[PDB]
Amino acid sequence: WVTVYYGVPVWKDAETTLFCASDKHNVWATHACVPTDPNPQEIHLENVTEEFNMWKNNMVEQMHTDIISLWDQSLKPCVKLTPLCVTLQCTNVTNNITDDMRGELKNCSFNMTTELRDKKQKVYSLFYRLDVVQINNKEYRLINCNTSAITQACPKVSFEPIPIHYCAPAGFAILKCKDKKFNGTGPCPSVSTVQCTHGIKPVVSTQLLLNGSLAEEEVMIRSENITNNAKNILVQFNTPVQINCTRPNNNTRKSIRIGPGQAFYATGDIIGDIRQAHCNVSKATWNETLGKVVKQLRKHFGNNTIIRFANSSGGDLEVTTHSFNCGGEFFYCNTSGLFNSTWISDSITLPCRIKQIINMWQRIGQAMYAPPIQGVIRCVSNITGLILTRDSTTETFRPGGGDMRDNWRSELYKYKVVKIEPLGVAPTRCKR
Amino acid sequence: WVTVYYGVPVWKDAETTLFCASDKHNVWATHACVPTDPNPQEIHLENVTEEFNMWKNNMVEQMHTDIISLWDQSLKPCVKLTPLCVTLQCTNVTNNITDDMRGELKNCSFNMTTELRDKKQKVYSLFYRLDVVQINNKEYRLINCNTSAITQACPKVSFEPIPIHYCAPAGFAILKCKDKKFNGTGPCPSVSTVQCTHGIKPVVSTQLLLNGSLAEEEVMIRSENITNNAKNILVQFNTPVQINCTRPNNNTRKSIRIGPGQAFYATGDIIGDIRQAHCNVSKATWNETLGKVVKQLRKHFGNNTIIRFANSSGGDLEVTTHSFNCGGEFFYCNTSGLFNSTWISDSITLPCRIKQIINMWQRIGQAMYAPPIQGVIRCVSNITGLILTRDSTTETFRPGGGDMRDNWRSELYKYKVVKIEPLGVAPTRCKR
Amino acid sequence: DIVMTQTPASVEAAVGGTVAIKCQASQSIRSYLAWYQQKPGQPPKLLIYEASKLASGVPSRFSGSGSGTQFTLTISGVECDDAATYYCQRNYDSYSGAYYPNGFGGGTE
Amino acid sequence: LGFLGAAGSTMGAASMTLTVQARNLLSLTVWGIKQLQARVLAVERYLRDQQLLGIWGCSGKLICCTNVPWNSSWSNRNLSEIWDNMTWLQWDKEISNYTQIIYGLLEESQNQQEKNEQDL
Amino acid sequence: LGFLGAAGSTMGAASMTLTVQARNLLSLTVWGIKQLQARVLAVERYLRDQQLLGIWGCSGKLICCTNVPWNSSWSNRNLSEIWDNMTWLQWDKEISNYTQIIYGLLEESQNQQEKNEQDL
Amino acid sequence: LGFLGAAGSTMGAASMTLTVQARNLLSLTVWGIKQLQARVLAVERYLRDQQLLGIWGCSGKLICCTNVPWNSSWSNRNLSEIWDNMTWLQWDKEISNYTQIIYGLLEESQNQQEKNEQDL
Ligand SMILES: *[C@@H]1O[C@H](CO)[C@@H](O[C@@H]2O[C@H](CO)[C@@H](O[C@@H]3O[C@H](CO)[C@@H](O)[C@H](O[C@H]4O[C@H](CO)[C@@H](O)[C@H](O)[C@@H]4O)[C@@H]3O)[C@H](O)[C@H]2NC(C)=O)[C@H](O)[C@H]1NC(C)=O
Ligand SMILES: *[C@@H]1O[C@H](CO)[C@@H](O[C@@H]2O[C@H](CO)[C@@H](O[C@@H]3O[C@H](CO)[C@@H](O)[C@H](O[C@H]4O[C@H](CO)[C@@H](O)[C@H](O)[C@@H]4O)[C@@H]3O)[C@H](O)[C@H]2NC(C)=O)[C@H](O)[C@H]1NC(C)=O
Ligand SMILES: *[C@@H]1O[C@H](CO)[C@@H](O[C@@H]2O[C@H](CO)[C@@H](O)[C@H](O)[C@H]2NC(C)=O)[C@H](O)[C@H]1NC(C)=O
Ligand SMILES: *[C@@H]1O[C@H](CO)[C@@H](O[C@@H]2O[C@H](CO)[C@@H](O)[C@H](O)[C@H]2NC(C)=O)[C@H](O)[C@H]1NC(C)=O
Ligand SMILES: *[C@@H]1O[C@H](CO)[C@@H](O[C@@H]2O[C@H](CO)[C@@H](O)[C@H](O)[C@H]2NC(C)=O)[C@H](O)[C@H]1NC(C)=O
Ligand SMILES: *[C@@H]1O[C@H](CO)[C@@H](O[C@@H]2O[C@H](CO)[C@@H](O)[C@H](O)[C@H]2NC(C)=O)[C@H](O)[C@H]1NC(C)=O
Ligand SMILES: *[C@@H]1O[C@H](CO)[C@@H](O[C@@H]2O[C@H](CO)[C@@H](O)[C@H](O)[C@H]2NC(C)=O)[C@H](O)[C@H]1NC(C)=O
Ligand SMILES: *[C@@H]1O[C@H](CO)[C@@H](O[C@@H]2O[C@H](CO)[C@@H](O)[C@H](O)[C@H]2NC(C)=O)[C@H](O)[C@H]1NC(C)=O
Ligand SMILES: *[C@@H]1O[C@H](CO)[C@@H](O[C@@H]2O[C@H](CO)[C@@H](O)[C@H](O)[C@H]2NC(C)=O)[C@H](O)[C@H]1NC(C)=O
Ligand SMILES: *[C@@H]1O[C@H](CO)[C@@H](O)[C@H](O)[C@H]1NC(C)=O
Ligand SMILES: *[C@@H]1O[C@H](CO)[C@@H](O)[C@H](O)[C@H]1NC(C)=O
Ligand SMILES: *[C@@H]1O[C@H](CO)[C@@H](O)[C@H](O)[C@H]1NC(C)=O
Ligand SMILES: *[C@@H]1O[C@H](CO)[C@@H](O)[C@H](O)[C@H]1NC(C)=O
Ligand SMILES: *[C@@H]1O[C@H](CO)[C@@H](O)[C@H](O)[C@H]1NC(C)=O
Ligand SMILES: *[C@@H]1O[C@H](CO)[C@@H](O)[C@H](O)[C@H]1NC(C)=O
Ligand SMILES: *[C@@H]1O[C@H](CO)[C@@H](O)[C@H](O)[C@H]1NC(C)=O
Ligand SMILES: *[C@@H]1O[C@H](CO)[C@@H](O)[C@H](O)[C@H]1NC(C)=O
Ligand SMILES: *[C@@H]1O[C@H](CO)[C@@H](O)[C@H](O)[C@H]1NC(C)=O
Ligand SMILES: *[C@@H]1O[C@H](CO)[C@@H](O)[C@H](O)[C@H]1NC(C)=O
Ligand SMILES: *[C@@H]1O[C@H](CO)[C@@H](O)[C@H](O)[C@H]1NC(C)=O
Ligand SMILES: *[C@@H]1O[C@H](CO)[C@@H](O)[C@H](O)[C@H]1NC(C)=O
Ligand SMILES: *[C@@H]1O[C@H](CO)[C@@H](O)[C@H](O)[C@H]1NC(C)=O
Ligand SMILES: *[C@@H]1O[C@H](CO)[C@@H](O)[C@H](O)[C@H]1NC(C)=O
Ligand SMILES: *[C@@H]1O[C@H](CO)[C@@H](O)[C@H](O)[C@H]1NC(C)=O
Ligand SMILES: *[C@@H]1O[C@H](CO)[C@@H](O)[C@H](O)[C@H]1NC(C)=O
Ligand SMILES: *[C@@H]1O[C@H](CO)[C@@H](O)[C@H](O)[C@H]1NC(C)=O
Ligand SMILES: *[C@@H]1O[C@H](CO)[C@@H](O)[C@H](O)[C@H]1NC(C)=O
Ligand SMILES: *[C@@H]1O[C@H](CO)[C@@H](O)[C@H](O)[C@H]1NC(C)=O
Ligand SMILES: *[C@@H]1O[C@H](CO)[C@@H](O)[C@H](O)[C@H]1NC(C)=O
Ligand SMILES: *[C@@H]1O[C@H](CO)[C@@H](O)[C@H](O)[C@H]1NC(C)=O
Ligand SMILES: *[C@@H]1O[C@H](CO)[C@@H](O)[C@H](O)[C@H]1NC(C)=O
Repeated sequence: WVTVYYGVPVWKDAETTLFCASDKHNVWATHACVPTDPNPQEIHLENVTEEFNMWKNNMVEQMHTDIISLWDQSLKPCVKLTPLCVTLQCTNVTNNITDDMRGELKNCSFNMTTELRDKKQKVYSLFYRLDVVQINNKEYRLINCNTSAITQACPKVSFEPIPIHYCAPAGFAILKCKDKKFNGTGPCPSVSTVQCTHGIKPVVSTQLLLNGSLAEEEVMIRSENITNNAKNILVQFNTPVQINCTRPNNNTRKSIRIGPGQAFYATGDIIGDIRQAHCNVSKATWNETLGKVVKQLRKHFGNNTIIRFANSSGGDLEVTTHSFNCGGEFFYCNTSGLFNSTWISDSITLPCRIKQIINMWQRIGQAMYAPPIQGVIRCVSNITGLILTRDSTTETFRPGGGDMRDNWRSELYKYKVVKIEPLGVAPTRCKR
Repeated sequence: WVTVYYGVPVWKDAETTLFCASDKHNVWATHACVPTDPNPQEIHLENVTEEFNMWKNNMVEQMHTDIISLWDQSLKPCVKLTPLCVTLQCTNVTNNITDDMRGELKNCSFNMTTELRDKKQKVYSLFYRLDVVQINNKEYRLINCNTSAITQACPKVSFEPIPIHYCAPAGFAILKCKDKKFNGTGPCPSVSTVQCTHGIKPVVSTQLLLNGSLAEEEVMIRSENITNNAKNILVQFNTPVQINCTRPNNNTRKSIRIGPGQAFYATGDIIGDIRQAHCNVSKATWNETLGKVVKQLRKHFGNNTIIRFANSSGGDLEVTTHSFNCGGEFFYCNTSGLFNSTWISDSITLPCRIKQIINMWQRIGQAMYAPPIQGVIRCVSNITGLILTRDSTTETFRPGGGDMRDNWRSELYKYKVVKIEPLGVAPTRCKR
Repeated sequence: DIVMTQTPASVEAAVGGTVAIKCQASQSIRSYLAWYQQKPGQPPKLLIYEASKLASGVPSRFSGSGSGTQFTLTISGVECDDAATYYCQRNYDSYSGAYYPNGFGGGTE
Repeated sequence: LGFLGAAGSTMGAASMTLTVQARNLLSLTVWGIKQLQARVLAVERYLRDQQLLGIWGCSGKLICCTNVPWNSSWSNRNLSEIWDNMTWLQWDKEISNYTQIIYGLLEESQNQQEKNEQDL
Repeated sequence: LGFLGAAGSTMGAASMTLTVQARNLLSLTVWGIKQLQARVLAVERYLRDQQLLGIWGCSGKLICCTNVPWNSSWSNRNLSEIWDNMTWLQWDKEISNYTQIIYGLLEESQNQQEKNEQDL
Repeated sequence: LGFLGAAGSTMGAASMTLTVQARNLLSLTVWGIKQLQARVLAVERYLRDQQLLGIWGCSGKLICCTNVPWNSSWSNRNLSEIWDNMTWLQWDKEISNYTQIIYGLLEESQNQQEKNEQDL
C-alpha cells in the first residue's frame, strides 16, 4: 500500500546562507563574486499561493552584514592617519569666496612627522568646517580625536554601486512574487521561481532612495503597521525623479609623506571661485510625483484627510539631511526645499554641505577619511522612492529616515527563500 | 560462500578533530559553539571490554590548544599599553593600611600621551608591588618592559568558566568508562557510548583543582607511574571542600585616554582601610578529607608507611602558590597553611597576594594586563582534588603542580575516541 | 490561460419580476470581476466592480456577489430599462501579476 | 514545465516530473568562504535523502513500492480523492505528523526481508 | 538496543541491528573552522564505504551474498562456531589481515559477471 | 595495466579495466585551506556522475544496457569498427556534440518505465 516518491515538488520555509554572483578592486570585492548565469530561466508556477513578510525577511539581515563586513575589510590595508591628530593652527579662507561659503573652509597649519623619525615638517591643508572642532589665530582638533581612529580610504578603491545578485545553493530556491498590488505581507499569488535574483545596487542613503527599482501599477506604500507612528513608511515611485548634484569647485590635491611608505592626501588650494555645493531636482516632476503619493496615501486615512509634509524633524546631520554618497564625496543636503506642501481635497535648488570624516555605519568604531578628489564632480541620479514617518483632520509626514536595514528592504521585499524536500509518501494499490 | 555485511558494530582506535557544543562575548567564544543535544541518550554496551590510557589521551592535547587559541584570539582586538612603559616615579601607600599591607601598594606618577600627539599629561595610579621593578623618590619600570608587550584585556570580556562539551563527528563515537575503580590505565569493563561528552569547565589553576568532577566509590589516586618520582599524582576527592576568598578592599577605577579611541584603566584610590587579600577553608572538612587521602595513598606504599605533606617546594610564584583565577582577579595564595601534617599508623586562613600583569601560559609572549575591578570581590568555590608530587619509613608529598595539560586531564580520563568501521565479511552457505 | 463562461443564456422577465446572470471560471479571480451593461448602439456601461461594488451612476436595483471561480449579477426587479446584454470582465492576470481589464465572457440579456 | 513547474498540479500528474526536480538537487573573503558553506550544505542534504532511500530498499528509483500497509488513521481518504483532487503541497501538510512513523516502518520492513535471502 | 548496542553480542544475532548503525553514519574562529573539517570528513568516509559496495555489486543492501568461495586458510573454523560463539569485534581481529584479499576478489568477480550480460 | 593503462587500447578490450578507473575517482595557511577546496571538489564531481547513473537506471553497475535506439546520424559506423579499431579517446571526440541528446533520452526513458510498475 505505501509508495515512496522521490523528486516531489514541495517545500518549507527556511533560512540558509546565500552567496553572490556578478557580471578593478572596488570596495565590495566584486571580483571575488562568482560569474552570473546569463539569461537565467524564470519559471512561473501555476495554481500556487504563498505568504510573504518583508518585515521578517532574513535576506535583509544577510545583505546588512555582508555590506558592513566588506566595507571594513576593504579599508583595512590602508594608511592610518593617527599622526595627524595634532593641535592645528587655523584661519578662515576668504580670498575668493561667495558669502554662502564664508566660514565654511578653514586653512590649517600643523607640525607633522617626515619619513625620518627625527625630523618634522610644517605643512598646511584645507578642511571643511564640519570636520574641525575648536579647542579654546585659534587652535583646533579633528572631530574624531577624542573618539576614534581615523583611517584614510585607499585612493584606488572606488565606491560607486555595482549590482550584486543573491543566489541560493542547490537544494534551495528563491520564490519571487509578481503581485503588483502586494503591500509587503500576506498571500501573494503570482509566484515564480528563480535560482538567483536580479542585481541590487548597494546604495547607502537617507530620506531619498536613489537608483532602486520602480513600481508599476501604482505608487506603492508599505509599512509594518500603518497606524503605528513608531514605524517607517516606504514609498515606491512608479516613475523616476531626476536630480543633478555638483561640487562645483575645481579642487587640487597634494601628497604628504607621514612615515616610510605612507602618505596623506591633503586638500590643496582651489582654482577659481569658491561656491556652495548643491543639488537640483526638476520642479514640475517633483510637484506631480508628490501629488501621486498623496492620492494613494489617503486611501489609508480617508478622503477627507489633509496631508502635510511639514519639514525634517531635527537632530544630527546624518538623520536630518539627505545623506548622499557620489563621486567619492559625502554630501549632506537640505531637503526642506522639497517637503514643503499641504494637500487639501523651473528647478528646486537644495543647498548642500560636504564632510570628509565619515562614520559610515552610525556606530562608534573606526572612522573613514575621504581623500580629496581633483577637478569637479558632477552626479546624475534617479529618486525611486522615499522614506516618510508620521507624527485631527490633518496628518503630518516628515522625511525621517536614517535607519539601516532599510533601503535594501525595498529591493528584497519580493523574495523568499525556501527549502526543497524531495521525499514523501502516499497510499496506492501496488505491492512487491 | 562470502557474504558482505554493512553496518557491523565494530571499531578501531582513532584520532579525529572534535568540535564543541554548549547551552555575551566571553573569552572562550561560546556563542560560536553549536547548541547541545538536550537529554542526549547514553547507550550501555553489554558484554564488552576496552582498554584506556589517560596519559596518552589526545583529547587532552586538543583541549590544550583550543583554550590557548581562544585566549589569544579574544585578547587580540584590545588596546595595547605600550605608551605606559615609562619611567615611573613612586612612593609607598601608607595613609590607611594595616601592617601586613605595608609596602604592598605603591603610588606611581608618570608622563603619558594624550589623545593629541603633541600633548602630555601627568597622571598617577596605584600598582601592586609584584608588578613593579626598581631601576636604581625612586624610579620604577613595569615588570614586562624588557621582555614583552603588554595588552589590556577588554573590560567587556568575562573570564568565569562556562561548560564546554566535546562532540565527535558522525562516523566516530566516544566511549565513556564508568568503572569506578579505574586507575587511568588498562581494561575498564563498564563501557557506554555517547556521541558528545558532558560539559567540562576550563578552569585554570595550580595545586588545588577547583570546580571539577567528583569521585564516588573511593578517593582516587592516579599517576602514570607510582614509583617514578618525576611524575605527578592526581588525587580526586569524592566530596568537595569549600573555600571562600575575598579582595577585601573597596576599589575604584578611572579611565585615562592614551591616544585617539583608546584608554587605559588605572587603579584609583581605595575607600576605607586597606587589608590583605585572603582565602578561608573550613578546617574540619580539610582535616577529614586529608585523612581519607592518606588512607588510600598508603595502599601503594604499605601499612607501615608514614605520610608527610611537608610544604611547597620553592621557586617562582606561578609554581609555588595556589594560582587562582576569580572575579577577574589573579590570586597567588599561600598553601603552607594547609599542607602541614604527618600521619602515623574553625577555619584555616591562607594569606594571599594579587598581581595585575599575567603571563598566562608560562611562556614568553604577550602578557595580559588585568584592568582593575571596582567594589569588593567575593568568591566561593569547591576543591575537588589536588596535585601532589613525591620526594626510609616516611614518604614526603608536596603540592608541586604547575603543569599545563593537566587539570583537564582529570576530567577527560574517562573518555576515548573510536572510529566506526561498518564493513566486514564472513563465510556462510548462500550463493547468487 | 483565461476561461470565462456566462451560462444562463437568453433570460428575460416581465416588469416587476427579477433576473440573475452568472459566470464561471477555471481560474480564481477572487474579487476581480467586473460587470457591464450594453444597450444597443452604446459602449458598455460599468455596473459592478470588484464583484460587489457599484460604480457611480448605477441604480440601486443592481447588485451581485461572488468569489473564487463562481460569480452572480442580480437585478432586484425589472424596470424596463434592462434592454441590454451583460458582460463579465476579468481584472486580474495570473501570469503577469497586473490587474488590468483583460478578457470577457458574456452576451446574456 | 520546468523545475517545480508541477508544484500546483494534481498529485498524480506531477509524478511525471520527478526527474526534473531530482536533477536539480545536487550542486578567505566575504564572498569566498561562503562558497564552502554553500557546497558542503548541498552535499550533505543530497546524501541524507539518498541514504534513506537506500535503507528502505528504494535505491536507484524515483518511484518505489513497498509492503508496508496503509493505516487509515493517518488519512481517512480514498485514492481517487488524493490522486486526482489534491496537490503535493496539500498532501504533505495533511500527513506531516506521521512522517517518523512511516519511516520507521519502512526501514524495519527492509531488514526483515534481507534475512529471508539467507535461504538462497 | 541502540547504536552499537549489539557490539558485545553474538555475530548472528547482531545482524538484525545493521540498520541501526548504518542510520547513524552520515552527519573563521576556533569553534568555527572545525565544523568544515568535521563535515567534510564525515562525508568522505560515508562515500568510500558506499563506493566499495557499489563496485562489489552490493548497492542498496545491508546484507549481500556473492560467489567468491571461502578459502579455509583465512580461518579454519566452522560456521557454527563463528555465528553462535563469537562477537564481531573478535571476528574482525581474526581475519583483519586478509581484508585486501577479499576485497580484490570481490571486485574482480563483479566485472566478470557484467561482461556476461553482453548476451542479453 | 594500472590507472588509465588502457587509455590507448581498443575500446572493447578496455571495458575490462572499468573497475580500475572507478576505484580511483573518490578522494588557515597556504597549504591548509587548499585541502578543503581539494576535498570538496573531489566529492562533488564523484556525486554528479553517480546521480546521472541513478537517474538513467544504471545504479550499481559499471556497464548498463538501456532501451534507447541508436540514431545512426550520431555516427555512421558499424560495430566492428568502433569496438575493434578505435580507442575511447577517439570515440569520445567523435560523438562529443551529441552528449546532451543522449542524456535527455536516457532519463526520459527511465521515468517512462517507472509508471509501468503501477500495475505490479
Ligand atoms: C546612480 O546611477 C548613475 C549612473 O550609473 C551614477 O552616475 C555615474 O557615476 C560614475 C561614478 O561617479 C560616473 O563616472 C565618472 O565619470 C567621470 C567623468 O567622465 C570620470 O572622470 C570618472 O573617472 C575617475 O574616477 C574613477 C572612479 O574612482 C577612476 O577609476 C578613474 O580613473 C578617474 O579618476 C568616472 O568615470 C558617471 O559619469 C556617472 N553617470 C552620469 C550620467 O552622471 C550615480 O552616481 C548613481 N547614484 C549614486 C548615489 O551612486
Ligand atoms: C566555581 O563555581 C562558582 C559558582 O558558579 C563560581 O562563583 C561565582 O562566580 C561569578 C563570577 O565571578 C559570580 O557572579 C558575580 O556576582 C556579583 C555579585 O552579585 C556580580 O556583581 C557580578 O556581576 C559583575 O561582573 C559580571 C562579569 O564580569 C558583569 O557581566 C556584570 O555586569 C557586573 O559587572 C557577577 O554576577 C557568582 O556570584 C559566584 N557564585 C558564588 C556562590 O559566589 C566560582 O568563581 C568558580 N571558581 C572559579 C575558580 O572560577
Ligand atoms: C593658506 O595659508 C598659506 C600660508 O600663508 C598660503 O600660502 C602662501 O601664499 C602666498 C601667496 O599669496 C605665497 O607667497 C606663500 O609662499 C605661500 N606659503 C606657503 C607655505 O605655501 C595659502 O595660499 C593659504 N590658502 C588659502 C586657501 O587661503
Ligand atoms: C532613470 O530612469 C530611466 C527610465 O526608466 C532609466 O532608463 C531606462 O533604462 C533601461 C535599462 O537600461 C532601458 O531598457 C530603458 O529603455 C530606459 N528608458 C528610457 C526612457 O530611456 C535610467 O537608466 C534610470 N537611471 C538610473 C541611474 O538608474
Ligand atoms: C597618590 O599621590 C597623589 C598626589 O600627591 C594623592 O592625591 C592628592 O591628594 C590630596 C589630598 O590628600 C589632594 O589635595 C591633591 O589635590 C591630590 N592630587 C592629585 C593629583 O589628585 C593621592 O591621594 C595618593 N594616593 C594614595 C593611595 O596615597
Ligand atoms: C559543590 O558541591 C555541592 C555538592 O555536590 C554541589 O551541589 C549539588 O549540585 C547538583 C547540580 O546542581 C545538585 O543536583 C545537587 O543536589 C547539589 N547538592 C547539594 C547537597 O546541594 C555544588 O554545586 C558544588 N559547587 C560548585 C561551584 O560546583
Ligand atoms: C489549474 O487548475 C485547473 C482546474 O481549475 C486545471 O485545468 C484542468 O486541466 C486538465 C488537464 O490537466 C483538464 O482535463 C481539465 O478539464 C481542466 N479543468 C477545467 C475546469 O478546465 C489546470 O490544468 C491546473 N493547472 C496546472 C498547472 O496544473
Ligand atoms: C552476554 O552473554 C550471555 C551468556 O554468558 C548471554 O546470555 C544468553 O542469551 C541468549 C539469548 O540471546 C539465551 O538463549 C541464553 O540462554 C543466555 N545464556 C545464559 C547462560 O543464560 C547474553 O545475552 C549476552 N549479552 C548480550 C547483550 O548479547
Ligand atoms: C598498440 O597497438 C598494437 C597494434 O599496432 C597492439 O598490438 C596487437 O595486440 C593484440 C592483443 O591485444 C594482438 O592480437 C595483435 O596481433 C597485435 N597486433 C600486431 C600488429 O601485432 C597493442 O596491443 C596496442 N597496445 C595496447 C596497450 O593496447
Ligand atoms: C572666521 O569664522 C568665525 C565664525 O566661526 C567668525 O566669527 C570670524 O570673524 C571669521 N574670521 C574672519 C577673518 O573672517
Ligand atoms: C611647530 O612647533 C614650534 C615649536 O617652537 C611652534 O612655535 C610652532 O607654532 C609649531 N607650528 C605649527 C604649525 O603647529
Ligand atoms: C570630545 O568629546 C565630546 C563628548 O564627550 C564631543 O562632543 C566633542 O565633539 C569631542 N571633540 C573632539 C575634537 O573629539
Ligand atoms: C495587506 O493586505 C491585507 C489584506 O489582503 C491586510 O490584512 C493587511 O493588513 C495589509 N497590510 C498592511 C501593512 O497594510
Ligand atoms: C541649478 O539651477 C540654477 C538656476 O536656478 C543653475 O544656475 C545651477 O547651475 C543648477 N545646478 C545644477 C547642479 O544643475
Ligand atoms: C541634468 O543634466 C542633463 C545634461 O547632462 C540635462 O539634460 C538634465 O535636464 C539635467 N537634469 C536636471 C534635473 O536638471
Ligand atoms: C504643486 O504644489 C501645489 C502646492 O504648493 C499644489 O496646489 C499643485 O496642485 C501641485 N501641482 C501638481 C501638478 O501636483
Ligand atoms: C526646518 O528644519 C531645519 C532642520 O531641523 C530647522 O533648522 C529649520 O528651522 C526648520 N524650519 C522651519 C520653518 O520650521
Ligand atoms: C535649510 O534651509 C532653511 C532656509 O530656508 C534653514 O532655515 C534651515 O536651517 C536649513 N536646514 C539645515 C539642515 O541646515
Ligand atoms: C515654504 O513655502 C512658503 C510659501 O508658502 C515659503 O515662504 C517658504 O520659504 C518655503 N520653505 C522652504 C524651505 O522653501
Ligand atoms: C582646473 O584648473 C586647471 C588649471 O590648470 C585646468 O587645467 C582644469 O581643466 C580645471 N578643471 C575643471 C574641472 O575645470
Ligand atoms: C617603602 O618600602 C621599602 C621596602 O621596599 C622600605 O624600605 C621603605 O622604608 C618604605 N617607605 C616608606 C615611606 O614607608
Ligand atoms: C615629566 O617631565 C618633566 C620634564 O621637565 C620632569 O621634570 C617630571 O619629573 C616628569 N614627571 C613625571 C611624573 O614623570
Ligand atoms: C630585566 O631583565 C631581567 C632578565 O635579564 C629580569 O630579571 C628583570 O626582572 C627585567 N626587568 C624589567 C623591568 O623588565
Ligand atoms: C592499574 O591496575 C592494573 C591491574 O588491574 C595494574 O597492572 C596497573 O599497573 C595499575 N596502574 C597504575 C598507574 O597503578
Ligand atoms: C576568615 O576567618 C576570619 C576569622 O578567623 C574572618 O574574620 C574573615 O572574615 C574570614 N574570611 C573569609 C573570606 O571568609
Ligand atoms: C562561605 O560563605 C557562606 C555564606 O555566603 C557561608 O554559609 C559558608 O559557611 C562560608 N564557607 C566557608 C568555608 O567559610
Ligand atoms: C587532623 O590532623 C591531626 C594532625 O595534625 C590528626 O592527628 C587528626 O587525626 C586529624 N583529624 C581527622 C578527623 O582526620
Ligand atoms: C614553606 O615554603 C615557603 C615557599 O617555598 C618558604 O618560603 C618557607 O620558608 C617554608 N617554610 C618552612 C618552615 O619550611
Ligand atoms: C607562607 O607563610 C609562612 C609563615 O607561616 C612564610 O614563612 C612563607 O614564606 C609564606 N609563603 C610564601 C610563598 O610567601
Ligand atoms: C605547622 O604546625 C606547627 C605545629 O606542629 C606550627 O608551629 C607551624 O606554624 C605550622 N605551619 C604553618 C605554615 O602553619
Ligand atoms: C564603596 O564605597 C562607595 C562610597 O560611595 C559605596 O557606595 C559602595 O557601596 C562601596 N562598595 C562596597 C563593596 O563596599
